[PDB]
Amino acid sequence: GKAALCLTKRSRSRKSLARTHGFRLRMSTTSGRALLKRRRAKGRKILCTKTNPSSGKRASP
Amino acid sequence: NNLISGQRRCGKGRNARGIITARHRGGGHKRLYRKIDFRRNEKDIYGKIVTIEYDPNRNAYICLIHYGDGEKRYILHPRGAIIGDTIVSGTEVPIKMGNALPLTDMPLGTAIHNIEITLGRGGQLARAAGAVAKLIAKEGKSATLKLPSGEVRLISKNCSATVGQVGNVGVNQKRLGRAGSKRWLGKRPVVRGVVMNPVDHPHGGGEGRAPIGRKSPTTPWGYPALGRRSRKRNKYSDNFIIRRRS
Amino acid sequence: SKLQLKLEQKIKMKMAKKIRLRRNRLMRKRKLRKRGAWPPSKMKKLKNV
Amino acid sequence: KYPRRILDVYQILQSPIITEAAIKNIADENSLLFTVDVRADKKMIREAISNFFGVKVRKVNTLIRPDGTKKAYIMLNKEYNASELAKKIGIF
RNA sequence: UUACUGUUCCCUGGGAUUGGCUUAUUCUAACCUUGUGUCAGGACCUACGGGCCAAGGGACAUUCU
RNA sequence: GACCAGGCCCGGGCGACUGUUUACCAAAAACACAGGUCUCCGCAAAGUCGUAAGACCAUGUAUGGGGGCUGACGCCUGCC
RNA sequence: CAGGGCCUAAGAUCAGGCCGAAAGGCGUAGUCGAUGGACAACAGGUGAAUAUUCCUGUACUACCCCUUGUUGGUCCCGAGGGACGGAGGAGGCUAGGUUAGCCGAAAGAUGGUUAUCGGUUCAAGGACGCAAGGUGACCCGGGUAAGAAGGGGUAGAGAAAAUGCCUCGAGCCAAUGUUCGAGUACCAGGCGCUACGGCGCUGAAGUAACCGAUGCCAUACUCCCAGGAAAAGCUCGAACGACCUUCAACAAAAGGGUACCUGUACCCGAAACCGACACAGGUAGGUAGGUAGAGAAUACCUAGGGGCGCGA
RNA sequence: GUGAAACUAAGUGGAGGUCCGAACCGACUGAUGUUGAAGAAUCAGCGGAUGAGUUGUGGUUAGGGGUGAAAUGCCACUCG
Ligand SMILES: [Mg+2]
Ligand SMILES: [Mg+2]
Ligand SMILES: [Mg+2]
Ligand SMILES: [Mg+2]
Ligand SMILES: [Mg+2]
Ligand SMILES: [Mg+2]
Ligand SMILES: [Mg+2]
Ligand SMILES: [Mg+2]
Ligand SMILES: [Mg+2]
Ligand SMILES: [Mg+2]
Ligand SMILES: [Mg+2]
Ligand SMILES: [Mg+2]
Ligand SMILES: [Mg+2]
Ligand SMILES: [Mg+2]
Ligand SMILES: [Mg+2]
Ligand SMILES: [Mg+2]
Ligand SMILES: [Mg+2]
Ligand SMILES: [Mg+2]
Ligand SMILES: [Mg+2]
Ligand SMILES: [Mg+2]
Ligand SMILES: [Mg+2]
Ligand SMILES: [Mg+2]
Ligand SMILES: [Mg+2]
Ligand SMILES: [Mg+2]
Ligand SMILES: [Mg+2]
Ligand SMILES: [Mg+2]
Ligand SMILES: [Mg+2]
Ligand SMILES: [Mg+2]
Ligand SMILES: [Mg+2]
Ligand SMILES: [Mg+2]
Ligand SMILES: [Mg+2]
Ligand SMILES: [Mg+2]
Ligand SMILES: [Mg+2]
Ligand SMILES: [Mg+2]
Ligand SMILES: [Mg+2]
Ligand SMILES: [Mg+2]
Ligand SMILES: [Mg+2]
Ligand SMILES: [Mg+2]
Ligand SMILES: [Mg+2]
Ligand SMILES: [Mg+2]
Ligand SMILES: [Mg+2]
Ligand SMILES: [Mg+2]
Ligand SMILES: [Mg+2]
Ligand SMILES: [Mg+2]
Ligand SMILES: [Mg+2]
Ligand SMILES: [Mg+2]
Ligand SMILES: [Mg+2]
Ligand SMILES: [Mg+2]
Ligand SMILES: [Mg+2]
Ligand SMILES: [Mg+2]
Repeated sequence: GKAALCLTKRSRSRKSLARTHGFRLRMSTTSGRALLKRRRAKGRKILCTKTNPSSGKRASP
Repeated sequence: NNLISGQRRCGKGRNARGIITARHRGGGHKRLYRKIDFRRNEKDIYGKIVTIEYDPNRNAYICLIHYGDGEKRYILHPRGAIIGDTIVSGTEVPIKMGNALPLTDMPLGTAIHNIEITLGRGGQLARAAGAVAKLIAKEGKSATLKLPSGEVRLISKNCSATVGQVGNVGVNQKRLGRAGSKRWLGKRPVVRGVVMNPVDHPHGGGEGRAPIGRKSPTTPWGYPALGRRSRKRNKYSDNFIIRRRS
Repeated sequence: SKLQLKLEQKIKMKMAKKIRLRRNRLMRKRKLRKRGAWPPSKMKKLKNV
Repeated sequence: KYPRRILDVYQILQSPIITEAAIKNIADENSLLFTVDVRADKKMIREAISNFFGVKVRKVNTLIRPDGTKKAYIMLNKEYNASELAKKIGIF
């Protein structure tokens, strides 16, 4: 009854991940504001992979 | 009952940064905070004792007080107290246990506790179980007395204090039978530095049970651990000291 | 004179007794609903399992 | 006095639905199917049908599809008849 | 680590912050500490804090060089 | 009568014991442990983290807090 | 129903304020923040795929209207309450199970036999109320004066509250239970049709005893030390201050009417999540049958789901 | 039992870092596998199992660092 060593992604809720890697979290600090500057010049489509809305089909509750 | 609340500083040992400053704090059973009155304001009113409750946040018991105006307070538990005893805070109060008054109106050689160093802050000294401070003498502006540590400090005369010795003197007599009783209080296991590695403590390395291997025992932060007096030289309270403890 | 007090006292207790049991009944519904086992239509199907 | 949101009231109803199940629902429940805006509500839709066709709405139920398109079940009062209103539009 | 050269914590002196009367001790006015003392706006600050008035220290110490 | 369902005894070394430890070769005689001892700290406390403001210690006050060594208990713990 | 429109913990931000090369850091009220608190529904039926969501029946919450009465209210503010541990076992109930009885059907090619097979069911909620259970002062059953739950009055800075004093009060506590809900509804079986799907009629009996919970009464009781969240909703009430007003506001019963946003599919002890695989693995929580058994172990079975995706 | 105690026999009570033993958490021995079914697992036994217990959800501590019942162990299969 022990998980293997490689299970680093235990299917955590998207609510907590947005509070740790979301759009609002990046725009708070100066580094995150520069982080998006790098990804826009890079031309990435999805700027923040770990983000979800507060409602809709994506809502964790 | 209303004096009890659950608003306490959770996260013991951790500072605002969240790093461990006071080590070996954690776990332990939950405990609510009691509001004890150390200033002993609301003078010239009688109040009787009804309960002798358990205070997890200290070594001594407490006592519930009921005044004629309906107010309710907590105080420490003196030694020979019994339910029904009265207590008063004032100036011309008779000198018996449980009462509070300044040091000017006290005679010499009194058993005193719950002493305050400054007016308004409330009592700070002699709070623990079985604590007592003996008043030696007084001279003009201030008054000297003895503390439980054996030191003779010079306290101002207008400071308030309570008469008697603190309750439950027999608390050292019981020995904690096992380690689980220690963790219930919130004290984690203490590791010896001589077992660690050199990067963690100056005593670390060496095969087998290594000796100190150093000119003196040292703290985890390099300074010695024995003999070096830590009192700040030229402190503001340096003139109020008559002698050193022993 | 005293019958007024005794008569009104029982009615005062009956209303509180009436609301008090209704209070304990709904909290029992909210309790097992959080557990996920309240609806008897779902329980009778899982009586022998 | 304020609505919840502000937008074109005449956009609340894009078009009805034409399916064998929807037509089957008209005769059994006296209901009607309508695709609605995502920003719509049961109040605006209730007020809407009351003004277009001049009929009473017993109840409104809605849902959002996976494609981000909202659907609206509209049950009329038994006094009126959804089948009669259906023929007025053209669909059966 | 009792290897070389250095940094930091800490101790000490000179100078600034810093003043008065006496023969180094005292004084209060800078400065330090405290108030569940008090006043304050539409309202609260017994929520830190601000103003005022007091209390304990006191030209020491803290701070800079 | 199936499945299920303790092998036991004598003696010795280490550690008192329940527990913790090198995720992926080491579960131990290592660590921790209750207790014992030394030393520091009179609260604006020592100590600890910070450039500083300040925070923890503590909404605690020497029967308390921090640190070093030893490690139940029993007999002892010498000389420089 | 779940979450939000209500509350707050951990913790994160922080008006001003303090500190600091910059970025920024510390920090007060305040605001965010469920893993908690608070708050109103069940049964049956329908069925390509959804239903406590649609239909039927019976309820609940909030608001509004209506009818009288009251005629100063609503916030701020004060107080109560919410409000809580572990361990242990006893008692009173129920779920559930077994058997019996009742009803219906049955010959299952054997030596005998009906001893066989099936059914015997129903909620939320409303109304009433309880012991031989637990509790509540008085004795070795009776008597008696204070005394429980639960109320009232009074004094002081003093409305409520708190404290003190005085006074009424043998009954209280709640799981269960009774009745309505609850209809020849549901149902075995039988009578006919068929494209074999189900449809259409009919539809009896629907009781008791024993066993008995890890669930309910129950933060009920006892013991112990490590001494067991907060806020709001709710309830009571004066003054100061603020807003509004003769109904245009508060309050009571019946009746009537009205009813926001998002999630709802499907898998979930897994082939759909996490392991690069249709991977002998990991994945919180709920429901907990029959025989033997101390037992949720173990063995064989029911409901139900499967025979493991190369074979001979 | 005594002057009163100390002491002492029954019953009640149900304490424990108590015992056996599933779930749950662990990983002592051996076999198997070792271009594995699996980048640490399967099988058979084994330890704890009311406690210093296990676990979910939501959070905190970030590299001249943190954390560590202390192995230089862990900090996204990566750690002198
Ligand atoms: Mg598990
Ligand atoms: Mg080592
Ligand atoms: Mg070193
Ligand atoms: Mg060494
Ligand atoms: Mg050696
Ligand atoms: Mg079963
Ligand atoms: Mg919906
Ligand atoms: Mg002030
Ligand atoms: Mg103030
Ligand atoms: Mg065995
Ligand atoms: Mg040998
Ligand atoms: Mg050992
Ligand atoms: Mg062991
Ligand atoms: Mg290993
Ligand atoms: Mg071992
Ligand atoms: Mg090993
Ligand atoms: Mg070790
Ligand atoms: Mg300090
Ligand atoms: Mg040792
Ligand atoms: Mg709800
Ligand atoms: Mg600012
Ligand atoms: Mg704050
Ligand atoms: Mg809030
Ligand atoms: Mg929740
Ligand atoms: Mg809600
Ligand atoms: Mg389905
Ligand atoms: Mg309370
Ligand atoms: Mg036969
Ligand atoms: Mg009054
Ligand atoms: Mg659904
Ligand atoms: Mg579904
Ligand atoms: Mg599971
Ligand atoms: Mg699996
Ligand atoms: Mg793999
Ligand atoms: Mg069974
Ligand atoms: Mg089994
Ligand atoms: Mg089988
Ligand atoms: Mg096959
Ligand atoms: Mg396969
Ligand atoms: Mg296969
Ligand atoms: Mg045990
Ligand atoms: Mg065991
Ligand atoms: Mg391990
Ligand atoms: Mg195994
Ligand atoms: Mg086992
Ligand atoms: Mg064993
Ligand atoms: Mg054992
Ligand atoms: Mg970082
Ligand atoms: Mg770097
Ligand atoms: Mg690693």
